[PDB]
Amino acid sequence: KVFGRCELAAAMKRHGLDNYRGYSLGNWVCAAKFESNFNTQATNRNTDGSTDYGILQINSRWWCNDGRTPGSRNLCNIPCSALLSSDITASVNCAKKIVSDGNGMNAWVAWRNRCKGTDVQAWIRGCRL
Ligand SMILES: [Cl-]
Ligand SMILES: [Cl-]
Ligand code: NA
Repeated sequence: KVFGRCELAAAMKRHGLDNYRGYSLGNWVCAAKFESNFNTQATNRNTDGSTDYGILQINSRWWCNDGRTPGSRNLCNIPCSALLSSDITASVNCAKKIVSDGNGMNAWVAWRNRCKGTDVQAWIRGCRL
């Protein structure tokens, strides 16, 4: 599924990300925009052989099982495929674990490089929330 901007902001709010670990809703929408262009089916192979999955590009190196990332962990206790669903539950629940683990949203490279320090409220501007 390719979410619209305000559509995703509303879904993310319903799924409990607004101000989760102190990160306002616009931080999460901005992260999704630059990680996946709001496409739940986005996958990208990293040069180490791990793959990033879903709207927040969660990496099989640590967070999910795809059966083809030797030596990796599955800290969210899910198949990576769960992260590709139209239903954002598994991505959201895993992201909540990630953002809680010490480094905050810096875990998302696109967030650090393209969202951090910017006017992230523009991403939810005008949305019915
Ligand atoms: Cl694996
Ligand atoms: Cl933080
Ligand atoms: Na893994």
